[PDB]
Amino acid sequence: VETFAFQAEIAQLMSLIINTFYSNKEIFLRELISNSSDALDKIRYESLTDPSKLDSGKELHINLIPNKQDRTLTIVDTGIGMTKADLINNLGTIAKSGTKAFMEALQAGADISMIGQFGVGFYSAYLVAEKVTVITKHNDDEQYAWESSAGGSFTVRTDTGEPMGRGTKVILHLKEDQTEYLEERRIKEIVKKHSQFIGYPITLFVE
Ligand SMILES: O=C1OCC/C=C/CC/C=C/C(=N/OCC(=O)N2CCCCC2)Cc2c(Cl)c(O)cc(O)c21
Repeated sequence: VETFAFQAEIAQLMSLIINTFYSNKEIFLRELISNSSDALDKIRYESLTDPSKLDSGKELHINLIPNKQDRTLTIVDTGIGMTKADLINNLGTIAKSGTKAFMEALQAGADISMIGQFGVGFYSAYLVAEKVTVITKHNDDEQYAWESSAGGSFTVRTDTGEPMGRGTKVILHLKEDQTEYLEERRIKEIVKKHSQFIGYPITLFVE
């Protein structure tokens, strides 16, 4: 297991998301579904020029899996996934400009729900989660687990859990007072409100 420090501005964004008083937390689900949709668009796009990219799985979909016993909400997609370099470096690098644009916009009157307009909507997960684990598999690399409870650092390790073929699984370890996002009717409401036109099937698993 390797420990990395977030780029400073990203550590600052996560402190802001964690510490700002902001009741409209439900948007985190829209943002992560949107990220899954964008990851699915990428492998679909690349597959048109190279059909061998779907050898790791043709199905393009999103599953929502709540688990009251683990207090986890898991978003699973079969999109393009992330390499080790993606996890540690690339996405963080890309997110620098968006994080700065976002912080400035919040200075000028925007609110937290607008985060996804800046390409950094993943960090809205920390509105509801004390810890986030991401398992991912990209066609060009092995399976990895990334994890952070914020505080300025994250870790990455090889994952030898059940193999996933290709894609990303985001595991939201929910804060004690956010267990409403484990409820079936709450999840349906929010998907209906915010993610009505996503062009992949979203399956809400029940308990
Ligand atoms: O694999 C994913 O994107 C790969 C293709 C890129 C698509 C554009 C949408 C952005 C998505 C993401 N931005 O990450 C922000 C980030 O630095 N870190 C650290 C590494 C762990 C993931 C979060 C990662 C991602 C997220 Cl977050 C997701 O909820 C679903 C996903 O399928 C993917």
